[PDB]
Amino acid sequence: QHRIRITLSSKSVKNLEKVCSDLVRGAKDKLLRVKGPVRMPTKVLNITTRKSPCGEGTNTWDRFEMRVHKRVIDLVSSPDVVKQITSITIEPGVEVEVTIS
Amino acid sequence: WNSHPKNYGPGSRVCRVCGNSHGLIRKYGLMCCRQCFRSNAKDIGFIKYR
Amino acid sequence: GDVKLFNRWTFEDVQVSDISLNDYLAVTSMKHYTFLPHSAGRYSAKRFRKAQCPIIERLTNSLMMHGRNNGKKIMAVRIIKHTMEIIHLLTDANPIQIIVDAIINSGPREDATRRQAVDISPLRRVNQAIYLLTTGARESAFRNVKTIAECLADELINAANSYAIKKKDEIERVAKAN
Amino acid sequence: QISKKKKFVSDGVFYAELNEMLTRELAEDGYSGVEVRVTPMRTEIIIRATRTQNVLGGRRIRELTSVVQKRFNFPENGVELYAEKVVNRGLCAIAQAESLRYKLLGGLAVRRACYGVLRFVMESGAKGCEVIVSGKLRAQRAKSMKFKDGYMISSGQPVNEYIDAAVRHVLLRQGVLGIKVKIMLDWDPKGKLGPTTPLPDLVTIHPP
Amino acid sequence: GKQKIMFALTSIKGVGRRFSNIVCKKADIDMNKRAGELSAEEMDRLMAVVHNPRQFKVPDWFLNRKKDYGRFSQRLKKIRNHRGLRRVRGQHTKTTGRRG
Amino acid sequence: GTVQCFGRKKTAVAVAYCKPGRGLIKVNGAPIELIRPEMLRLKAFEPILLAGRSRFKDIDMRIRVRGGGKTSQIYSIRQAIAKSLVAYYQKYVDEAAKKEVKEIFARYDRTLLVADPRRCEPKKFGGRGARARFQKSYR
Amino acid sequence: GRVRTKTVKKTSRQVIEKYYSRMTLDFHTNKKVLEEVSILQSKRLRNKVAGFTTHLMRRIQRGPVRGISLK
Amino acid sequence: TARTVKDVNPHEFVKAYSAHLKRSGKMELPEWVDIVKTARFKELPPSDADWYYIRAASMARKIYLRQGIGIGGFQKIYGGRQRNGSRPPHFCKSSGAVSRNILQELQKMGIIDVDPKGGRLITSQGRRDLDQVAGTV
Amino acid sequence: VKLAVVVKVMGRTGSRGQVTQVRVKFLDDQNRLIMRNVKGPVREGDILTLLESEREARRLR
Amino acid sequence: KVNNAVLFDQATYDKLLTEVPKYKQITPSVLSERLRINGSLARRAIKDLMERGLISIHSSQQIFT
RNA sequence: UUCCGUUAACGAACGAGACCUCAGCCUGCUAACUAGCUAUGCGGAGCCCUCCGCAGCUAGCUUCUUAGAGGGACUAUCGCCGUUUAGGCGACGGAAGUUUGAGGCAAUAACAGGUCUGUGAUGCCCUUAGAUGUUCUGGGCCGCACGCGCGCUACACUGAUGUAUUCAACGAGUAUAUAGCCUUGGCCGACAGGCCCGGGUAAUCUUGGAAUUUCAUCGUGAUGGGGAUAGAUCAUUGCAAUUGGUCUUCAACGAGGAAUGCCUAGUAAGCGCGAGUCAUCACUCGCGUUGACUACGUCCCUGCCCUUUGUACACACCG
Ligand SMILES: [K+]
Ligand SMILES: [K+]
Ligand SMILES: [K+]
Ligand SMILES: [K+]
Ligand SMILES: [K+]
Ligand SMILES: [K+]
Ligand SMILES: [K+]
Ligand SMILES: [Mg+2]
Ligand SMILES: [Mg+2]
Ligand SMILES: [Mg+2]
Ligand SMILES: [Mg+2]
Ligand SMILES: [Mg+2]
Ligand SMILES: [Mg+2]
Ligand SMILES: [Mg+2]
Ligand SMILES: [Mg+2]
Ligand SMILES: [Mg+2]
Ligand SMILES: [Mg+2]
Ligand SMILES: [Mg+2]
Ligand SMILES: [Mg+2]
Ligand SMILES: [Mg+2]
Ligand SMILES: [Mg+2]
Ligand SMILES: [Mg+2]
Ligand SMILES: [Zn+2]
Repeated sequence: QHRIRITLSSKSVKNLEKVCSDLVRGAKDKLLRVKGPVRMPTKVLNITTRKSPCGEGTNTWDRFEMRVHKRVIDLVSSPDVVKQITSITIEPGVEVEVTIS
Repeated sequence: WNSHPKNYGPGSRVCRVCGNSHGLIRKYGLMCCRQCFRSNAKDIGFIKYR
Repeated sequence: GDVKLFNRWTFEDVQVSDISLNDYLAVTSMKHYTFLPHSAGRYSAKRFRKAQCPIIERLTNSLMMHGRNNGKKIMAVRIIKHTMEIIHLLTDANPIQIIVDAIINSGPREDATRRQAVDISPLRRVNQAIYLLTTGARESAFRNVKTIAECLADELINAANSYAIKKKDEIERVAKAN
Repeated sequence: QISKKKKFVSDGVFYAELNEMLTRELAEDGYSGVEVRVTPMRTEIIIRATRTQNVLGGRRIRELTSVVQKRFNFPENGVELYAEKVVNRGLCAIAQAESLRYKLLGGLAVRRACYGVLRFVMESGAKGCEVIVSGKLRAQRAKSMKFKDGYMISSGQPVNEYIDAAVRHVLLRQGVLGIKVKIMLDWDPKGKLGPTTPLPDLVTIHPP
Repeated sequence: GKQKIMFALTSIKGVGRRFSNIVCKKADIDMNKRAGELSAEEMDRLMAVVHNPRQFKVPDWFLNRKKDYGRFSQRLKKIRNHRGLRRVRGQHTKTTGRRG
Repeated sequence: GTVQCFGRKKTAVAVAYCKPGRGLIKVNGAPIELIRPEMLRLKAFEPILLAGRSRFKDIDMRIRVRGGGKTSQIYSIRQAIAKSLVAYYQKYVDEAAKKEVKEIFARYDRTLLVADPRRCEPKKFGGRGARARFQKSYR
Repeated sequence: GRVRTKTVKKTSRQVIEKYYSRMTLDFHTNKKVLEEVSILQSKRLRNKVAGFTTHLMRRIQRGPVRGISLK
Repeated sequence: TARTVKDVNPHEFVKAYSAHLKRSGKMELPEWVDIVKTARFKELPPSDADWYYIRAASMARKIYLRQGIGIGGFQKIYGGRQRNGSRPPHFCKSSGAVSRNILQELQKMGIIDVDPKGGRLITSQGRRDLDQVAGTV
Repeated sequence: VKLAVVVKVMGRTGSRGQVTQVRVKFLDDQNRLIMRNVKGPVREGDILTLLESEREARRLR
Repeated sequence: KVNNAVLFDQATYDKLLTEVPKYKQITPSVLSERLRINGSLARRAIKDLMERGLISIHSSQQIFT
């Protein structure tokens, strides 16, 4: 009852993958159906900037590029058990959001 | 004192790190000049890939 | 056979009256003869690869000039179809035969470089012939009533008296004087 | 509410601001980075220092904890800030960077100061070290002078995790001297020393 | 003379492609014939259409000489205007202007 | 017999869904005979005009094409129909017929069974095109 | 080009020197043995080492070489 | 047994359906048929005197093919190349009031209707007419 | 007009390396071996036409 | 300057009729360049041909006989 | 300076390679209601069959898109060559036989190369109060008889113009104040522009995402190629005029001297899209589309590297 959606946002693939597997297996511990994990399309932030502080010299541009990875999990369960499952420890770089679904 | 409308333009935006009125990057609300932003790219999380 | 150019032209009639330019022209009616000269194949990879390419492909690819015409192979093959119909309907023969006759009569034999005169590669011979024909058609088509197909047809029959034959004449004259 | 992109940029620039603020206050103690985590209802921001007994002074740490709470409009009782001791002072690049800065500012000759720092980094157990000092030392003309030894890679992906580098601009009496310190870290599979992965050129063999 | 009326009246000043189109089709005149064929029984109609735009339901914005300094219809030097005296458009004339 | 075959060229994918019947051929819900431009139409009748309608006289074809350009989509369907007709016999009829049609298609053209991998490479900075650079004026 | 880095040459020589007993002629067997008898990070470096070892087994099956020793 | 909009090519379909609207004689015409240009980037207004009926047939086929498109969508699909002189060419839209007007007339013919999803949908009678006229090809 | 078959290629020669010097034999008389030069691309086993069959050449021109 | 005629007389009207069976090729461009007539009048003449049918059709060229 | 070997050297550090990112293949796995495929059921038209839309909290699946772990290629087999090494050429196969392509990082030694006008980086000299900062007002950098530099638009009929088919990726997009961003839809307005219904803090909404291609008027004419330049006019942005709509005006220009720059494959060339710039106004960074000619050789020129050699140079031949 009262399906719950959890969103996992990060920049590192390894941390997100390990915590997603951990959370899904923890949900499976309570014998709970889980639809997922759903690998949200990664979003890329691209920025280009000129290295030279003054425009002198041949124009060379560096291209910084950041990746944002996301996973989403839907659990058909009461929210309290979802909070119990996610109450366990976390690793750096991963943000957890919970919503009513 | 500051009677001219500074609601926009380079007279209202400065680099958050240094404070220049030129070279202001604004994409994703960085609000900094290119030199200061390139100095702290590793700090922000901006790392070269290709 | 079951393969015909635009389902209209039969390849099993055209031969080459020379034993030096056979393999460089894909006109044999056993393979290398296609439905139309438009194919997304790679032929610049290795040396002598374009010899396997059909002759009609070479002719239609050499027309995408000048810089306002490249990337428009569709117009190129449409124009080649129009000029092909013109040639066949006028001459009452296989247009492939006229194309082959024009190419085999529009290839220079000797040049002079370094100044000493010496021969020409057969692949370079057919390439130069095709380039000369396309440039002559372009010259006859610029600032004129004629469309592309008409001048292409006229230069093709006249080369089977023409721009390409006179260019070959002057090149061979320069060569044979040294 | 605030979109994910703007929030991520805000935390990135906020961490950079925190680093700049803390590195310009703990010059007497050797600020050596910060770790920030977001637990449910808590935002933990632990400062690192080579000398920790002086960071505590623990009232000053509580003032610096309120610093981020009230300057950045963070909620009360949701932000924590403590101090921590370096695992290895020598293996930390910035630690030896400001150590050399302090040594040259005190009155020691720069050459002797870099020899001391160079001995200390090998005391820690570095694979290799490099110290570059650029600027005017005694003469009007500026010069670049280097002391390097040990393994010193210079290119490729391994350069950004198998080395630790630090650069500083020490304001001397006659100008500004630029100092750079680079330390190579060995392969520690646990990861406490340096990287947790071996080098591409380093291959180990099990005897038959 | 030989050009189509679609663009035969382009030659006369004050009329271009647009007004030629607005006149050759508002008099119910044939369009796929040249001007040499056109005779007097339609020349009067053409001049009537051209000379009386507003009375012929010309859209009011179509007229070129609009609301003179005061009627919609089809000195700067003396008043000392920057437009009459002068490039008025305010152009970077550092490089251009090399015609004399 | 219902199979999925994807024909990819550049950035155009033609997904063909098979079903037994009377050999109806449709692209994007529109007949194969209405391929536009009609002059490149023979490019997409290559498998029908080479293998023959007797091969596909009892199973229909329905294809949906997405992405790429017009020529890329034409090549995508050109290879997708070929893949689907190999899958016609590979999974539902026999081995010898599928083998022989694959060999005949290969001997006609390699692209009919092999997807050409040429893709557009990224453009480099400091120049106009991907590989071309600006005009160098020394003085 | 296709010439081999001194690292892969050396490691191939050592693995043949100490593990000539079981290692066989096929490239895939060579790599599946390499992955557990030695720690190689790059998979394509491992593939290069396995192919090089196969080439030296081709060399040695006709006669001795100047590289390996023991027995 | 039946030829449907898919089975008959768009060019001959739109010309035949424009003729269908020509002899239908039910839908109205504006007072600005010749004068107004279908797009601002266009220089010469459509030289065809009956351009309006060809355009209306284009709408009649478009709403059959896809539904839910608003005035802005039709303004977009009828855009094209705008050459600004010595400046590089770019993209431009088409006229909006004329498209709004012709869509309103098509509602008055009952060929389409408004939707809760935004845009217009084809009504059963209009697509029935298109189906039988395709069958008459 | 003495058609000749390229028998061996002696490497690119000339100022720019544009000319390629080859050895040929006549199809009318196989046993006669001459040396000539050819522009463009030439591979072994090809058949080449000419005009004058009396001109000679040199090795590594 | 080629000053081709803008309106055709009965002269061209019947010469084209006489020569259209015997012309192995009839095209608007060749007709315009040979009979000293405008391309538009060549188009009109080819439509008169289609009316009489003494024999492709394309936006740029016309090939018939 | 990659290796094999030769060896008064042996053993080692950098650089290269190794490394990392992306693309290229997987009917294998992981699993998808913010993504899809198929069948069925219902409704739409000409039972079935062609056919469009809607559900089925599982009809089934992940072949199609997404993203992860993995695999795949290593030159192994074939022939020849080379020394019987290092390896090279041509073969089958394979998605790939160029380390597959493209990039990121990239050693020592220097330049009096650039930047004090990016920096609460800084030493010295100078202003430090009729201030060289500070706040506003206005102007100016936009000058033009003239020389040069990077690009945009053309010289047209392979085209302009007017109808009608229609196929992409990258990214970006709100403070809710009525509402600052992306804007859907309806209405009004020829167009430019305005009002209302609202959605999206985002794979949900924008996002349903051109050259080219049938058809015709031109007709070789500085002409409907071209639109420089002008006038009249409306409105948007901005506190304050930049741009954009309509018509009229219709300049040079008919492939360009000496010289000169880029490029070898989905590349050049052609066509657009996004972002940065931004109260308003597009060159640079990426994205995709159409898509070829030749070459696959060389040191002739312009250079770079190595060996031998000559030197009266060492600021090093601009000696
Ligand atoms: K700046
Ligand atoms: K001037
Ligand atoms: K349009
Ligand atoms: K049904
Ligand atoms: K500086
Ligand atoms: K200063
Ligand atoms: K003009
Ligand atoms: Mg290395
Ligand atoms: Mg490297
Ligand atoms: Mg006029
Ligand atoms: Mg799949
Ligand atoms: Mg692999
Ligand atoms: Mg200097
Ligand atoms: Mg300052
Ligand atoms: Mg000041
Ligand atoms: Mg100016
Ligand atoms: Mg530039
Ligand atoms: Mg057009
Ligand atoms: Mg598309
Ligand atoms: Mg013009
Ligand atoms: Mg003009
Ligand atoms: Mg600029
Ligand atoms: Zn700054």
